[PDB]
Amino acid sequence: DRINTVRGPITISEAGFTLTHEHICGSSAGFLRAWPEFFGSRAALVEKAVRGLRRARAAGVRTIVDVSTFDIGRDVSLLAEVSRAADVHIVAATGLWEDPPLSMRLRSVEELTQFFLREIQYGIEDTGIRAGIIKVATNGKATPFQELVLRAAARASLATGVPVTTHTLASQRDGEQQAAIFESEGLSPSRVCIGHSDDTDDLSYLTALAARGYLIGLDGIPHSAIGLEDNASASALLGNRSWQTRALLIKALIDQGYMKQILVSNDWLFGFSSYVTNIMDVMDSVNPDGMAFIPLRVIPFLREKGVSNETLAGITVTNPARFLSPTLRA
Amino acid sequence: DRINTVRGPITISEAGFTLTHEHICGSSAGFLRAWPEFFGSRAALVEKAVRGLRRARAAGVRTIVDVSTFDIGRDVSLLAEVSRAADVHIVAATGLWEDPPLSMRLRSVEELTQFFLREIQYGIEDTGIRAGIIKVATNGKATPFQELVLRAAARASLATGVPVTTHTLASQRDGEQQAAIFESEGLSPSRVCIGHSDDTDDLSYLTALAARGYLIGLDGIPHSAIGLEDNASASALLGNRSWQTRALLIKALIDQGYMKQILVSNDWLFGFSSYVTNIMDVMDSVNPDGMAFIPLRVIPFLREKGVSNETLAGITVTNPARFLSPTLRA
Ligand SMILES: CCC1(C)CCCCC1
Ligand SMILES: CCC1(C)CCCCC1
Ligand SMILES: OC1(O)C=CCC=C1
Ligand SMILES: OC1(O)C=CCC=C1
Ligand SMILES: [Zn+2]
Ligand SMILES: [Zn+2]
Ligand SMILES: [Zn+2]
Ligand SMILES: [Zn+2]
Repeated sequence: DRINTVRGPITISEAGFTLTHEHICGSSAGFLRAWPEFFGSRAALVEKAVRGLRRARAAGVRTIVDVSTFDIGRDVSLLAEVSRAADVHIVAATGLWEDPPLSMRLRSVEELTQFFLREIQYGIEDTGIRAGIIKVATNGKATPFQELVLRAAARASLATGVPVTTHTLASQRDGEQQAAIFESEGLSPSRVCIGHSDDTDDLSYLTALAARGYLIGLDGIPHSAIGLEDNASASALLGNRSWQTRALLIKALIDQGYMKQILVSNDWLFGFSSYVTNIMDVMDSVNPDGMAFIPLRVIPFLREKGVSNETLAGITVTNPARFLSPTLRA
Repeated sequence: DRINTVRGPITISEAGFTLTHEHICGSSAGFLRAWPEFFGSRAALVEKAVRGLRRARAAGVRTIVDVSTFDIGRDVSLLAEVSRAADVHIVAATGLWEDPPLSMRLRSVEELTQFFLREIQYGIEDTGIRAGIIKVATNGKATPFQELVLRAAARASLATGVPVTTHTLASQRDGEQQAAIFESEGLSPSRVCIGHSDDTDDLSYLTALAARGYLIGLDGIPHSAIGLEDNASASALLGNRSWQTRALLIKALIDQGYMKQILVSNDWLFGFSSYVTNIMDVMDSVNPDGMAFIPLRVIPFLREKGVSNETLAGITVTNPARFLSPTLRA
């Protein structure tokens, strides 16, 4: 009946329109503290994030789930500052992404479970802010350590009811192996979102996940390098499929009976240090709406394609609330 | 005429007996903040470090160089606390070790130079504490990013006079490639210590470095897994050569005319999270003297083998002061 945010517990009704996969800043552990000038300044990053979240709020967004883990350089004090200034709830994450340092990579499944439970049940470092979601990652076949991370995420979710959300290399159908590992630990698919699923057009893969009960994260809708002439790094990151192609996967899954299992987001950021320099400028030129892209551009697009207002409100309000509200079976 | 420590500038005379390659805690960026229970508690780690440094001080140590970089999880506030409580000077490091995160690995040589200069000239994150040494690393042939790190370290040293110290895989003769890269940037070998050089018995490699003017870091004297029955992880980390074999390399280089180029240390730690769990307990059982091993065991051993007190005072007092005092040519 309560979801943990960076400003404390909120009721399910208070979450409202929720973007389920976003980042204030995509970075690395300790990086913002040690080199704030990379972002201009910490204050410039804060100001940019507050302006972006205020524009998202004006477009109807009420909550974002920041799926930055320890190794994305999640700074919950930064999230709290931006959340207060913008009047947008922010749910923080535990888990591990694709860049864990040695002190994480050498840990056992039991040790990792203790760490994820610390961040859900006690607090993130000394802040008392508790995570409301567990983020994990693979890029193709899981490494041995990533198998431990997936298992520890399942154990933390089974103890607390907090859901799991994943990064995939969708072209390698990673959700299949992720699901197998989660289910081997006894985790309900209703507690799991297989993310970056809009990176693929393979309906057999997407429906195989949805048929088992997984939530499907169509979370990078504005990610596209179409019309970026000869930018190899942006093309590799964003892909060559249009935002319309990605958005039509929302309609595709609705038409197959999976409206209650779709989660939609932008996978946007206000700073981004874990990729090439100036990538944030390139991304902002592609999508000047930032996190407001979903309500301002995707929702009207889907309405014109015949999707109802009621169905889209279910996807953007009802589904995130059911996903985020702690439970063992949703 | 001044060396930066975690408590401010000290004179060259104040450095005294100096251990040139040590760690308060071998960790990862942000790890101690996010999971202090891994070490029991932060307070337990502090107490262990203070007791260890007090025993080292009683044995004659006056300064240690903590060569923990950003990616070793260097916490300069922790170093300052331990330094004040133990009455032992601590020099902090900038640079990058073998575990840089994506936000570092994607940077250019110019960006890395700015970061190293920030930590030498301005301060480490918001503390105002300035680094007195630059630490870099290879493990075999340098990766493309490690080549950039080595070049940026050379540029930072050329601008400031602060020396460079290295991690090597000594069996692969890494010092040869490190030297070639440093010299391509114009760095004087007198500003560089090639570390972990006691990991090898190859006198042709060691004398080739010393003949060019490099300082030779015989920095892991107590590291040995001899007498550890069937501990594969400790054997892989510590090696099967005795501490006496390592210590005799000090005499070997003295006998070849290189007494002024030898730097000696323990490469000890009080916490260690970047390796297998409980490694600190294994290491403490091998060497209960910790950082006091050099003065309590190595110095008397070398005296019995015929090395003079004057020569050993030159190695432990004069050489570190010449190395650490900022200059372009020492
Ligand atoms: C029948 C699928 C549906 C028209 C339901 C109402 C929202 C839009 C999709
Ligand atoms: C001649 C080498 C030397 C005996 C000099 C004094 C210190 C010990 C070594
Ligand atoms: O994996 C990601 O969602 C994280 C940050 C950026 C881009 C992609
Ligand atoms: O490379 C090292 O010196 C760092 C920490 C530990 C062990 C070795
Ligand atoms: Zn991702
Ligand atoms: Zn993301
Ligand atoms: Zn090393
Ligand atoms: Zn070391």
